[PDB]
Amino acid sequence: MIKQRTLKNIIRATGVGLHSGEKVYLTLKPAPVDTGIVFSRTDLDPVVEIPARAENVGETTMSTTLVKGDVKVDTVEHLLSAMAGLGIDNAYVELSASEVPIMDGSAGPFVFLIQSAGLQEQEAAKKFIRIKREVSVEEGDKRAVFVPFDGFKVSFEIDFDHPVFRGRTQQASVDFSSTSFVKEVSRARTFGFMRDIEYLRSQNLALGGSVENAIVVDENRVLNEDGLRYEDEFVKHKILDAIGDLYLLGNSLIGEFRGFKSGHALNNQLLRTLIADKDAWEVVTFEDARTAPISY
Ligand SMILES: Nc1ccc(C#CC#Cc2ccc(C(=O)N[C@H](C(=O)NO)[C@@H](O)c3ccc(O)cc3)cc2)cc1
Ligand SMILES: [Zn+2]
Ligand SMILES: [Zn+2]
Repeated sequence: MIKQRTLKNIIRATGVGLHSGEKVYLTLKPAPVDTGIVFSRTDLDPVVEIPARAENVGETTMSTTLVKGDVKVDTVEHLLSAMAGLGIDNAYVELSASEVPIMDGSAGPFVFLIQSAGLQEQEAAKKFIRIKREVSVEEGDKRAVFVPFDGFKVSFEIDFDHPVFRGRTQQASVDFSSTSFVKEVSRARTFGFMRDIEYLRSQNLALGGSVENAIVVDENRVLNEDGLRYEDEFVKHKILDAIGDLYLLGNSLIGEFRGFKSGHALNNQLLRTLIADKDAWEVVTFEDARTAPISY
């Protein structure tokens, strides 16, 4: 059977929150079968735990934020993308502050941490959510869709008209049958438009942002001197973001996500909308890994 996966060892890193600029200690720990990913604010007394599930996502302008009462864990999407990409079912994530460290702006550092902790197979069948019927949500010209697919595929299109984006692909469709999440998706850095980052900074936000953790573009050019890690790094980061947000379903997906100018809010709306309709999905396991449309 395809087994559930956790970490072999506890592993740690430090960084700063992108939004808050606050130094934060991060700890990844093994967890028992059927735990899922659970965040813990260990700085608080008592310690507050928030399961990484769609229903616990709050309403914020930027990034995916988990909430329980007045307690938050901000910017969970890149770490969760790495967890999803490596097929980690169960883990505890301890944080000393209200935001996951931004690291280099990609999922790469979290992939590195997870790999370094080691991968531990557990004695229980891994559960998958299979999309049975197409479900969609929209807001203006933004659209997010789950489509049935015998495998795992993430497609995304952005639609920027600014000169800096002219001629760029702005679209990608990744079938993970033949694409490596680690090598071809995980290192895509977050990005922002200079005018928008200026606005955030004027409000004392984006305090942790720097040339070391984000690609900055103005209307006409990429400002980062070194260029891009992938030729289509921008849309690849949107795909990274979607994979992280989708992991709030609590299980790996058998299906396709299609995003059109979508973001964290719409991604979460899609999850809640899918979850509510039991005719549109089912939970499956694989007693024979060879008969599975995916592999970790
Ligand atoms: N010297 C110096 C140099 C640089 C800086 C800086 C900075 C910064 C920044 C920043 C802020 C917010 C985002 C952001 O939310 N990006 C989206 C994202 O990846 N979410 O996970 C992403 O999905 C997104 C969402 C909307 C959009 O229009 C573009 C990208 C990213 C980056 C300060 C000083
Ligand atoms: Zn423009
Ligand atoms: Zn992102």
